[PDB]
Amino acid sequence: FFWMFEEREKMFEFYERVSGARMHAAYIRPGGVHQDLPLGLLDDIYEFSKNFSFRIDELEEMLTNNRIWRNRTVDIGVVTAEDALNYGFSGVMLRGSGIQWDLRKTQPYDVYDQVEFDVPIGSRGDCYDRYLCRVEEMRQSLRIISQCLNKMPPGEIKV
Amino acid sequence: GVRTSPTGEKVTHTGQAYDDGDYRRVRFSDRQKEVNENFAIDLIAEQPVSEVGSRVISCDGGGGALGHPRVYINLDKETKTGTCGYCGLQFRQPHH
Amino acid sequence: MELVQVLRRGLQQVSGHGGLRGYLRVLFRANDVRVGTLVGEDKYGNKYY
Amino acid sequence: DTRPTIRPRNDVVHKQLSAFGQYVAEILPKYVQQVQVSCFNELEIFIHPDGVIPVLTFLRDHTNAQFKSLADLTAVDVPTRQNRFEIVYNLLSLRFNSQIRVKTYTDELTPIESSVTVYKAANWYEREIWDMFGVFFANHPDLRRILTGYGFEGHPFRKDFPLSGYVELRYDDEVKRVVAEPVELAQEFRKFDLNSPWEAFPAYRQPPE
Amino acid sequence: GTSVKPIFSRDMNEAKRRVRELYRAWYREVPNTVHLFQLDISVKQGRDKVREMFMKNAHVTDPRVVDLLVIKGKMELEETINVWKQRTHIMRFFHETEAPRPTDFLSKFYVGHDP
Amino acid sequence: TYKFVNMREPSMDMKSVTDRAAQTLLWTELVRGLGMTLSYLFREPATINYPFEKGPLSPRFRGEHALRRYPSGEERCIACKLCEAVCPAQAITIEAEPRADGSRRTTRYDIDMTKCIYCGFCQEACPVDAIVEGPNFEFSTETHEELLYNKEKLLNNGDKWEAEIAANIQADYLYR
Amino acid sequence: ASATRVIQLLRNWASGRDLQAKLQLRYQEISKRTQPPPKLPVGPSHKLSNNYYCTRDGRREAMPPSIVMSSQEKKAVTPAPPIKRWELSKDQPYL
Amino acid sequence: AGLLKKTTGLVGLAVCETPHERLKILYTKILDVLGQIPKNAAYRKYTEQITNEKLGMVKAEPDVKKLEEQLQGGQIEEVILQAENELSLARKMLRWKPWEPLVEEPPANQWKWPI
Amino acid sequence: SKVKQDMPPPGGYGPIDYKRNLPRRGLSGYSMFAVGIGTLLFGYW
Ligand code: SF4
Ligand code: SF4
Ligand SMILES: [Zn+2]
Repeated sequence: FFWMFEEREKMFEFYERVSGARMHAAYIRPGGVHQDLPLGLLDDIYEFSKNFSFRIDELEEMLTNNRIWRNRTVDIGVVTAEDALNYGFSGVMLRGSGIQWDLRKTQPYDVYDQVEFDVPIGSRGDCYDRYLCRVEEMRQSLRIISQCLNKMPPGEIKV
Repeated sequence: GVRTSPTGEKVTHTGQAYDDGDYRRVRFSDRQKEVNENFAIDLIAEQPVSEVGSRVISCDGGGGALGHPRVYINLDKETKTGTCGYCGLQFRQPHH
Repeated sequence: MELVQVLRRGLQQVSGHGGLRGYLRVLFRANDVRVGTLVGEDKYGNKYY
Repeated sequence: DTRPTIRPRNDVVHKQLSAFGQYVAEILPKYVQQVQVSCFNELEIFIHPDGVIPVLTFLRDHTNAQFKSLADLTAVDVPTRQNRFEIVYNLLSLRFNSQIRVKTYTDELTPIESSVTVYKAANWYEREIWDMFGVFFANHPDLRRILTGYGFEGHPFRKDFPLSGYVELRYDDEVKRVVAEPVELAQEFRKFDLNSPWEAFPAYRQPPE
Repeated sequence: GTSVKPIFSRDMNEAKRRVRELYRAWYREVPNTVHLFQLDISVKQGRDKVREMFMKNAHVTDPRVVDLLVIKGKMELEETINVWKQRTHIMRFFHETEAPRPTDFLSKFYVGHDP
Repeated sequence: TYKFVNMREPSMDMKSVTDRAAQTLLWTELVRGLGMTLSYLFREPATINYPFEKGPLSPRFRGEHALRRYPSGEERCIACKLCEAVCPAQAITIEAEPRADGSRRTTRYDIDMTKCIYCGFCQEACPVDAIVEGPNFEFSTETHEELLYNKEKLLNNGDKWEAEIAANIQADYLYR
Repeated sequence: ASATRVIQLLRNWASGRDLQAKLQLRYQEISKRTQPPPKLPVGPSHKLSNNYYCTRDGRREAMPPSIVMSSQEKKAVTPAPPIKRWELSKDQPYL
Repeated sequence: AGLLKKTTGLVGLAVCETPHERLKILYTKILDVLGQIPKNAAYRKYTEQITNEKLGMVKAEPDVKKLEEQLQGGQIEEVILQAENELSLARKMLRWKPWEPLVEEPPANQWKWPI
Repeated sequence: SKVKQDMPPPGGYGPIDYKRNLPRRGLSGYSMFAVGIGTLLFGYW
């Protein structure tokens, strides 16, 4: 909780530095974002992204291979892949069960298509598979962050 | 300027002042009626009348983009002083 | 030798905070032990470190 | 390019969706009334209420249709039309990834058959409509109120229902409990008069009479 | 136009039947909801509230409307029976904190502008 | 593209089974986490000494609303009521009037802080940068009436947090 | 809120890594908070010529939903061509 | 099939070790059910077309891996699952009978949406 | 003056690790059992 919540506070700092409030940005408006980022924001994002994986794996080692984290969570409440999609389940809930579906790739809104990334696809459809999918989504998120950070073009902020 | 009410309350720049009976004054006992002393009515009057010598004068309120939108007041009427509606500085021809 | 070095620094901060009285006052009132450069002083009486 | 601000136009998806619209119109002429595809490549199918179960099943089961995901289920109250309430079913395909929308109409009283069986996700969505628009659903497994407070009244999303509701609740020491009282605002909602009296879009002008 | 679709009941008689055992359930319920919810309501003054609410919608004559009131009372019955409802909501029918409202025109004129 | 997350099935040689039996019996991953948390124990504690030290902020920070004024001292608000028409929570109320001098200032300008949702829409709506949100967040009050601000209270806020707002605007007007 | 080498080696061995490369802390490497005034760029339609809004409006260039079939030998057509199969992860196919 | 694939990848269904005969029997059954369906119905034409095409390709190519490739339906397990669903659909709307003309027109302007 | 804003450095940015670099540490299971049994045996002696 607390170890990653310090990093969440670091995220809140960026939220504050771009929009003006650490939680409720009101940033992304119709016709593009409200206003440009402050100078130096990209560098701080770069440092945080450098430092984040070394604690993502740190959380993993505490939870992933632990006996009682798995035992309380592994193969409890299976959800069938067929019965998942009829139930209107979405997101990792689908990906945990095993359907290869993700709106970021199949129906790429904005510039998600130009961004290269793999999705974590579940194996047993249980609680533990979904948790691992969330963590692998953390890591692929870091890779996506690197890609967008390296290739931001020059242009206006609103239409 | 801020002046005291007959009861004793400090009148506001809008002219608000609770009257004699005016049961809604218990709010101020054991407290204070917050009034701002820097009255905008008089803090603009003592400013000097600018004597710029041209027919039509631009005014943004100072600070460029930080001021008010640029308005072109007309320094035509000889019997009075033109003023920007936003800020309020009085502009006048230098006695023609 | 960093252990005796940090011991020396811990005994140095007790001298930096105006001796024992100032150090104890700072510890009890501000919950702080370290000493920083005085970057300024306001009119109301607050030291900025 | 020449149009850097205007959104890109994808006519291929438009033609292909129109072809599938003609397909589905021919397959089920009993319930389908009017199919059309929007400019932004989103197809909508206007069906008769009796086709809530059949059409959906055909969209859920058919090999060449293959829609098994209930994205959402919604009602849109509009008091003007004779049957005020209109229900929208949003389906997403997996094998043939795409979004389809089927729309039906009902008034306050005429019930509309509950899907549930075609899409077991509809259930809770279904309840919402009943608890939010008054549209009762025939043989729904449990059509109890879902969202609003206990012992509520009316159906708030009805456009006649006031913004502030009818009754608030607050502590009363005289009875030592939270009690419900008729509405008495401390400051009334100011209803601004937007929608300037000048025509915006000549394309969507209503024909005269 | 005049022809319409029913919900359950075909004619006034069968909807009249449904309200019958709805009142049956409310009667058999009132005492043990007084007991269970620790109500300050009394048994008789519990039953008469049910009777007055049933008499409140006396003017209804359309069948479909009667099915609607009966199914809404059915939802009310489920909400009460399995303790999903709370004591305050049960009291909500009884208007305690609500001050008495005058009825005569003269009192209306004395109070303020209202029809 | 995609990656399978958990298909790494184990082998069954003597070495692998001995290792797994040791890990299950001689608790190892347990000890792994037990030692990681130890590493975090000896680390430098992340903690800011409030109120002696405050959290980092940005010049765009949205906080207490305030009514600024021109360098001449005249209030910038010309009561266009744009901010009232913008506030999604309708927390702003203005009554205007032709002043004794004439400039159309607000007879009443109150912001209901308990209705306000602190969005910064009013300042970006203001065409004279009259209404703004100061960097202050230290106005937690005791009575509900204390939160409901008045025109005089807003003017006092703009006259107390003024060097702050001027400096922040000077460092932010280019972005906006 | 760096430490002693004796503790530095203890935490690294217990954590089984070289954490000095990057700590959860953030030292002087942060971006300066007094950046120079940025000169923001402009958009495409900033020229003073051939910027007629008639050839640039997006809202005005929106037609009503195209009616296909109304109540007033073609083969079988699918809503979309069947979606292909994604590729395995080249980097880490299996975690 | 060589080594039969262990898991299809979707936990909602298992592997069919003999898929070709399953495709054959389900396709033949649904072709029978469409033979029930009257000739004039467009549903019978479209579904008989796609199904006889599918049966032709499945009986032509006997390699399962290429069967999925030219079947563009992923793993053969979800293909026979979809075939069962198609059978079910045809059977279920055999008596729904949608080939008839529209039940009735919508009432006046029930679809125009500028209000 | 030329237009400037928050931009990546011209050399882009340094690589950002995302692969799970969970470390591997520990003796062989045979070694662990052997050392436990040896400590036991010394204790019993
Ligand atoms: S931030 Fe200002 S404009 Fe926005 S809702 Fe709050 S008071 Fe109104
Ligand atoms: S937008 Fe600014 S000038 Fe207009 S009424 Fe509000 S505070 Fe006054
Ligand atoms: Zn001016």
